[PDB]
Amino acid sequence: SDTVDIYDDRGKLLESNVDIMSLAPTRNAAIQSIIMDTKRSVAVNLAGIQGALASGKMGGKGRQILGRGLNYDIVGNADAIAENVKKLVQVDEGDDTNVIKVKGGKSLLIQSPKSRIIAGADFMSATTVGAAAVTQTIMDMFGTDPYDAPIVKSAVWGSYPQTMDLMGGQVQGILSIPQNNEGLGFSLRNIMANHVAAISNRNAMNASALSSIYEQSGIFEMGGAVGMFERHQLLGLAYQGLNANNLLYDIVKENGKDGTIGTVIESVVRRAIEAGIISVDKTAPSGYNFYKANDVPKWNACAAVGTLAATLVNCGAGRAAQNVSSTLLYFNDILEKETGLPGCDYGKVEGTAVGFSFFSHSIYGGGGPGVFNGNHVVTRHSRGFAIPCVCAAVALDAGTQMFSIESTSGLIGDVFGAIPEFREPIKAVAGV
Amino acid sequence: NVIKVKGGKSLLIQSPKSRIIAGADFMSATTVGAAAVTQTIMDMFGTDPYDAPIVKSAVWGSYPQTMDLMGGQVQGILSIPQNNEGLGFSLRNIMA
Amino acid sequence: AADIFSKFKKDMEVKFAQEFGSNKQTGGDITDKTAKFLRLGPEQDPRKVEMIKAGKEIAEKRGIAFYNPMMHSGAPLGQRAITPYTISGTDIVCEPDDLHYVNNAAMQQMWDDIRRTCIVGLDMAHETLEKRLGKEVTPETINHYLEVLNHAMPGAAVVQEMMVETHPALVDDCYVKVFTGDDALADEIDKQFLIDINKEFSEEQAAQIKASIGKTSWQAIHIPTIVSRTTDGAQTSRWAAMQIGMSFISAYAMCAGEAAVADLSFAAKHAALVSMGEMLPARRARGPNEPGGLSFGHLSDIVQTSRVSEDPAKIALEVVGAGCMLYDQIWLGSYMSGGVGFTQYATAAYTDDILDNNTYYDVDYINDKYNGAATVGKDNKVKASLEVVKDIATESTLYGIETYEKFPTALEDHFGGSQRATVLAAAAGVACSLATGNANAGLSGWYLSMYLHKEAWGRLGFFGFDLQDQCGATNVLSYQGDEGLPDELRGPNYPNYAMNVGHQGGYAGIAQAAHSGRGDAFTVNPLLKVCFADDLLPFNFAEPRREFGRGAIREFVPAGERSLVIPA
Amino acid sequence: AADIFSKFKKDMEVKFAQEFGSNKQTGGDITDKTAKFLRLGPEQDPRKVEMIKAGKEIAEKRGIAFYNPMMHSGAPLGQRAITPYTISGTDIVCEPDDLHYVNNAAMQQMWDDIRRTCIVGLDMAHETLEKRLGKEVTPETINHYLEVLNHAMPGAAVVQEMMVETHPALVDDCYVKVFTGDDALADEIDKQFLIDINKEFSEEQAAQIKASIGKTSWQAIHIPTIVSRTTDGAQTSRWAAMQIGMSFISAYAMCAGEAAVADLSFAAKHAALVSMGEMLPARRARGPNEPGGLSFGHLSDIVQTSRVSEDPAKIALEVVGAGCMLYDQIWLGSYMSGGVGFTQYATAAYTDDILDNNTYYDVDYINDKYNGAATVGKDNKVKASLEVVKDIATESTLYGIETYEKFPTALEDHFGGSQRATVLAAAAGVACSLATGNANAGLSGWYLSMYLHKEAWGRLGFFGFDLQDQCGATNVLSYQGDEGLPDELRGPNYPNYAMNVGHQGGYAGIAQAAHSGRGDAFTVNPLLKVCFADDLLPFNFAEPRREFGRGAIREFVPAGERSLVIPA
Amino acid sequence: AYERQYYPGATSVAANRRKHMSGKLEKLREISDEDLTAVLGHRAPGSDYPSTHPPLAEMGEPACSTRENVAATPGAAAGDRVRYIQFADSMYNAPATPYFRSYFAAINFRGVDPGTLSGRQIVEARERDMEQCAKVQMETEITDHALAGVRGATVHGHSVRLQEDGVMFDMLDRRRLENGTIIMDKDQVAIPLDRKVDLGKPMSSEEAAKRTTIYRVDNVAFRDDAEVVEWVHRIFDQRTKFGFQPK
Ligand code: F43
Ligand SMILES: C[C@@H](OP(=O)(O)O)[C@H](NC(=O)CCCCCCS)C(=O)O
Ligand SMILES: O=S(=O)(O)CCS
Ligand SMILES: O=S(=O)(O)CCS
Repeated sequence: SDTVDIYDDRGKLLESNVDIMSLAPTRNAAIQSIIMDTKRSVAVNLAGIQGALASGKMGGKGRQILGRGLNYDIVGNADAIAENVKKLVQVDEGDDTNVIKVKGGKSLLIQSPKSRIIAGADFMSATTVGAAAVTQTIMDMFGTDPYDAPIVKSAVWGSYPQTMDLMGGQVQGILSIPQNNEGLGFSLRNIMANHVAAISNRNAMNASALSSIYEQSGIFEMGGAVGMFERHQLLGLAYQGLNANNLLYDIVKENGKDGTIGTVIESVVRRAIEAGIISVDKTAPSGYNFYKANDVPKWNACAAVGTLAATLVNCGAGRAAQNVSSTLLYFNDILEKETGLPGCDYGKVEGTAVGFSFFSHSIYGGGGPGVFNGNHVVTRHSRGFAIPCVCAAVALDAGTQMFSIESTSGLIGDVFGAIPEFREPIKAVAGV
Repeated sequence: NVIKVKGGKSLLIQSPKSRIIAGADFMSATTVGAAAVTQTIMDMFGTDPYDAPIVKSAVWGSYPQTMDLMGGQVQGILSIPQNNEGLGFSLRNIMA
Repeated sequence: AADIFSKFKKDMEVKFAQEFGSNKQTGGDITDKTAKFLRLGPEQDPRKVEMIKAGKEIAEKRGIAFYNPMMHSGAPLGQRAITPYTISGTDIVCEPDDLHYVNNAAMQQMWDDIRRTCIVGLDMAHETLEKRLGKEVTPETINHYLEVLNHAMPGAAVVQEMMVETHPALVDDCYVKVFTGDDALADEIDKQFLIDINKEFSEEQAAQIKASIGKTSWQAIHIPTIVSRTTDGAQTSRWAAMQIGMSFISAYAMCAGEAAVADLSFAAKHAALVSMGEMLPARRARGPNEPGGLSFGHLSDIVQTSRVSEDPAKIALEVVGAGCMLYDQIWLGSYMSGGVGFTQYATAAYTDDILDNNTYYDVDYINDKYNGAATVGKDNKVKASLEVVKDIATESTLYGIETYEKFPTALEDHFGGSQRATVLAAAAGVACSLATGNANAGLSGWYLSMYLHKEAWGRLGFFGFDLQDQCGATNVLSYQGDEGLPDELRGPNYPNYAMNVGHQGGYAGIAQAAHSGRGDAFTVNPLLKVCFADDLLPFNFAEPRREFGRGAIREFVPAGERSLVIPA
Repeated sequence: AADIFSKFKKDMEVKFAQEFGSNKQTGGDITDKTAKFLRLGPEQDPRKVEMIKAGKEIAEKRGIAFYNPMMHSGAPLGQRAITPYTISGTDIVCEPDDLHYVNNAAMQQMWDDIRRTCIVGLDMAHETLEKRLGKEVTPETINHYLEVLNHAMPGAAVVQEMMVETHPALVDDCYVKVFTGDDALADEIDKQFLIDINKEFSEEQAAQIKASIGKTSWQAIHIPTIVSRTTDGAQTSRWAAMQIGMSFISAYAMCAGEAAVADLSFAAKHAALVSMGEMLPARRARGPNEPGGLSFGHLSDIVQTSRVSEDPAKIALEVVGAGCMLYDQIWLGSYMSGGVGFTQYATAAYTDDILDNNTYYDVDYINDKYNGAATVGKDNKVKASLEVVKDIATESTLYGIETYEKFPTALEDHFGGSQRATVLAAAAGVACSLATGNANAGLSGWYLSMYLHKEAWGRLGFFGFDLQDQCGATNVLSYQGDEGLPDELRGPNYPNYAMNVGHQGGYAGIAQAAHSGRGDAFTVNPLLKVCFADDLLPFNFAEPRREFGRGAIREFVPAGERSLVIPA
Repeated sequence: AYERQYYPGATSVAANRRKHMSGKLEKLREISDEDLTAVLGHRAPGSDYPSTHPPLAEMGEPACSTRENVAATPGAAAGDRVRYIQFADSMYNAPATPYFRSYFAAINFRGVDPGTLSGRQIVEARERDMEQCAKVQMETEITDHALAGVRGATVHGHSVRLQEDGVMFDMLDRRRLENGTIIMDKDQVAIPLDRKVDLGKPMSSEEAAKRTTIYRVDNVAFRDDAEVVEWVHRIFDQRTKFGFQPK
């Protein structure tokens, strides 16, 4: 019996006395709905297909097949295409298939019925059936000669199956392909930070909330929340992810005007002492107080909140995404030096942040904060407590990045940002 | 559903449907199953923390150095998702 | 066509009717159905004698058994005649063993030249400097950057104190050039760094290339062969990115390690990278820039014959030769298997002018029946149909089969059914591609050839030769997810094609043929076409077949040797 | 220990207090905190002068810019003194540049010898012959099989007519030997094929190996270096399997291609195959037998020092040296990045006897405080605990830090914090492993060293050095799925370890140390330990550090060169 | 109300570390705004700050609680480029050590992106914000300009033996001792300045030893600060235990 009150992104009470166990991906209907919708949905770029058909530019960077041009008005027929795609994507008449025209006909949202996910081993049916539906629809609508069928197919599918993905195709989802998983249970962790920030409409706390839902759904699928580790991860999800007891919001607010990474540490330690979560274990000759954690999972959750609060404060002040890597490192490093207690994830947020800083400031790989995700070799290491900060940091950026949200995730934000549970995940999990 | 089979030489571990519903694929059956067995052995036999790696790898094998539980003691009917040649191929990776 | 038929017959004379080494094949009519088999063993061949002696001495020296032809079951090699191969289109007569990739530096270098190469855009990197640092990028700063880059790329330092570096004498094949669809910028690039699109290509082809890529600028990077050989293909894009990053840091006076540098990294490694090929699935796990990921269009564009010839058949045939070598000898014959391997599965397509004969017969047939459809042009082509494919592929295959039957020497040459199948189907497929300008019409012709072949002789290829060929006709125009694909985008990882010899080089030629018949500048990627339009590379990609011959006669100098640091 | 301390000081004298080339470092006290910096540039170093000359001439010859030290920002390399490195445990004084893997044939050959090697069981194959064909397998048929195999494996024919083959002179490093835990069979094997476990190992170590593997028989296959270089690691098991299959077909008069052959294939490629390392995930996609898949236990077993030395510290230190070279210079420094790379990140752990000094000090400390726990033995070890780790690791790190502080030459030597971190943590980790016989107690000591280091100097390593080190202590005894693992089974793909220099070689030494302290025959795999117990391999795996020195002085002869087919 | 304690230890080194972390640093010298801009090398002295995007007030922002509750810095508000100041600090008792410069920045300045390495420490921030932080680092005891150097590239020196005049080696010779005072006549990437910058007289080795945040066996040994060694031991123990089981 650990309960929290859930507050939204604006610090308003949503629901009181929520058992944290009810927030588990394995029990929570809203979280499972977000997961199902993420699994069953893809975006199709109709304008991209039309351009690819006309130019022969399909199948990857630099690719062009000369002399095979097809001039089909895909976008001008977007409504008829959406209708026929739904007929092909749906399994039964009147089921939960949803095909929606987006951006004046430039793209489609194709949501497979949940039956395709229920009957599938993973989530790729959304992509394959979505792509097949579009391919068949174009073939029929524009009366493609059989010897031109390969051109229509690859306008949609790109270089698949020569490539393992639809490289240079026109179908995208929030997830990747299963073969890109580093580990077992990592599919829901392979979600680009820019995607989450795009979907959140650049709302920092809703971005970290949605990211937390994905990350912890991953940790649960990884078998990293079994036994005592379930309470451990759920306290983190509740407090860091879902603004439990308004702790996240309040710490950010009281540090918002003049605060730093350093002042957030004062807020975190003061509140942890007030709550009785930590107390002085021993005082050294210098007067330095070594603390002890009376509830270790709860202390971890305090540190998780502080890590995100420091991100919102430090990235917020700079309106700069890049500050997140140092924030995660130094909030936890300085917290340990302030208290004698381990930082969030017992070093693993700090550790993740060390490599994350390096790989967002060096020649060797990585990139800006937005390219990272829970399946990324650089940022996988912490158990869900780092990437939510990265998503919030990206949401707060005012325009310093080359690989911005629009650059990498324009289609995703436009196609998926209108889904209520996705844009307002705290409210969704709370039950409004 | 967890059933003892072969006079205790092996177990069937069936995760609740909720783990599959809340998951992107099917590996939660393996990871949760292995985690449950690992935790159970750690507790039942009072393993010292400095011997925990040995108990863990008795179950998980070379994971996560290897992508699979190579030399572990957990198997299912399916493989791991990364062994898929194509998209939608997971249920096709079942040896005859 | 007459001239190629004469080359074919000449090759049969050289191979079978005048003795090679001491094989005592001193006469005979190349149309004779009978022969005498002298049971001379491997000693009839001077290369085999050299190998026997080497194996004997090395076994004695190292103290464990080694090469010994008497370990062959029943009898040693060469109980019939061991006879040479002439590289098609040339007078280079080769020792058969000299065409094994292990024994041929030209073949190994061709792969190394592809493996160690990647293409990285400049525009995004320049946009990064502009936006984040407020830098002004000019031809002057670019030329300075390029000189810094050509110091750094081989493995040398530009920022830190107390660095060790690669020895220049070991990495002299490493360099970076640039090309750009921006003519105004091209005019300002120091010519030592420039691949000049307007100079290297005809005006029509240069126009197609520049129209395709727009006003964008690209780096053609070739990392050291010695590094490529020590490591793998997935090394290449990483190596390129590291030294691109260092050179931007140095040339533009950035902080040596700031946030903006990470954007350059992502650009170089991912967002502006064009690899030769992509990664492969778990059962044949490999990273980028390995032969399995190399699409048929990409190989067609690496091969430079399209740029220097106006003969659409010649252009397709060189791509077939390069492809059969790479895909069958090195890729399927080593990477995916190994041992003795698949030398002659491949040589069947690029030696003794047999494939060339069938192909040029087809060109004349097409031109005479379809108003010159096999001559270069975009508007003189026949509409792709089952009708046209059936006509061309049937005529092609019947002629090729009858040629094997009228010349018993040709049949004994291509002694394996797989070899004959590759030749007949490559000719029929290239022919259908040339006539239609549709690469998948070419694929249809390939598969129909196989079906006719099978019923003609009551045999086809080896045990599993026609897995893809029986799946073939039906998957040509399928639009199902893992079935449909234009041939230009197909490659060794296209599911049906993933295993078997005698095909992949043919499909590459079929892809090229659809575009060479039209006079197209490229088959699928202009960036690769321009990248390899560069004579500084040790392998001459304009004439791959002749290069294999240069290798066979030990006149090819490879890169990456370690002589400098080895004792004498 | 006193002898090693004297060696360390001699190294500092050679490096800093007597001239190297023309660096004019003609005198000095190695404890002096100050120095004069002469701003001589690269010309002070004779190897650098050689490189400059080559760079200039090659640039002139090839017509595009090349190596040019003046392209370095601000000033050319060597504004302070360029000074040599002495290979630890030896008197081999090296040019710094000669320790870059590109310039060092010994380093390249060590990787090739690992990459081109796999182990394949014989028992399954023999059971297949017995069950499916009713064949009787005897010592006679096995010895005949092995002679056939050693003809076939380098790339030569045993069944078909008209085969081309690899030239024996190009593939002389290729061979197959066998070993077996069945003493009765070992007595019957032709000694030219045998790796004798009873001969090569001490009686205790041989007993451990034979008890581990039982009465099973294995093939140690080493495919041609020239093939490994042309292709990749994933080539190796395929190459071995092809020629094993051919040799079984020939030696046992099977049908050359029947259903039973397919069982031999699956046995050789999968069921009875032991690879050096397994495949890697998509972002760093590579097949088997690449450095990233090579577990720390497997490297510890490839290195042969455990077999020939009774000094547990020496055994661990040789593994550290081999690992730092392979994992940092070739793997992380090339495969995973490239360019100038990470030579000195690695050399810090195998030159100038600084790591050795810290380690041997620890051994004396442990023996003194813990009743000789660091001496070889299974029952004299201290129970692994936080208390013992804190004691040994803190003492180790404090001594190492004080040595860097008392000898400013040592600090300037290991000028990068990462280098010092690798040395201090390796010593502390190796010490904890030696004392406890628990490799993960060794890991705990490694991470505690890093933590003490950081607070001592207000700095640690490079920007992202301690990603794994801050995740470190907490993941040592974690049993969470992607966190828990004995160090013996950890490797470069263990998630925390997947990126960064300065660690992987240390972890290999820590794995080895836990078992060398016990006198164990192997660290994790007896099959690899026996496989590399073979002096025929070009690289001496018993003395890896010294081998790097032999490479530096250009006295190492590698395999795989192509001079035979290269023109004059 | 919680009073921060910052860092354990009871030596001069620990006391100096708390001074750096808390930002309680003695001002020792002056640098003009234009000279600071000159040594940083991102724009001409006295010129307007370049921008990477329009001012926040011009383009507007998403309305969420964080942007409303967290005040943008002057540099963020202006849309400044993110630029930097980077230091190398000698291990021979330079007042500063890399991690403690980073703690200084993280604790005392808003909207900063500090990075710690062995041979270089960097603060990235919106240019005008960065200059505020830079000024304090240049003027106060956290920097001795003989034992440290502002270096945006080619940083080698922190671990190299000192020159006999007590100045840390610089490959690119950006700053040196001239007439008993430290002169910097190139910017931090070694481009020559129009006007040399007087960075004041260096600390004596004695004063540096008193002001330093680094431990050394021949000044204040790390081994002798029992509280800090115990702190490490407690962090190590707890991290190890909780990784096994967080209880
Ligand atoms: C440009 C970067 C940013 C980045 O992502 N990587 C660099 C540079 C890169 C380049 C430098 C080559 C060149 O000069 O052109 C290479 C060789 C990687 C490559 N591309 O081949 C490298 N680092 Ni670095 N790099 C190294 C080091 C270091 C140490 C050097 C500290 C000192 O006081 O000298 C510092 C990090 C730290 O402070 O801990 C460092 C930083 C940096 N490292 C800073 C430049 C710092 C500067 O301006 O001088 N390296 C080392 O500490 C030792 C190993 C050494 C590597 C070469 C080798 O192993 O032989 C090299 C490894
Ligand atoms: C992070 C990742 O890079 P990307 O972000 O995917 O571009 C990875 N690089 C590395 O980990 C390089 C490590 C070796 C060079 C740095 C050593 S400290 C790789 O290329 O797969
Ligand atoms: O005989 S098989 O068809 O199995 C192999 C052909 S090389
Ligand atoms: O300076 S960085 O730590 O990013 C690279 C060290 S080689």
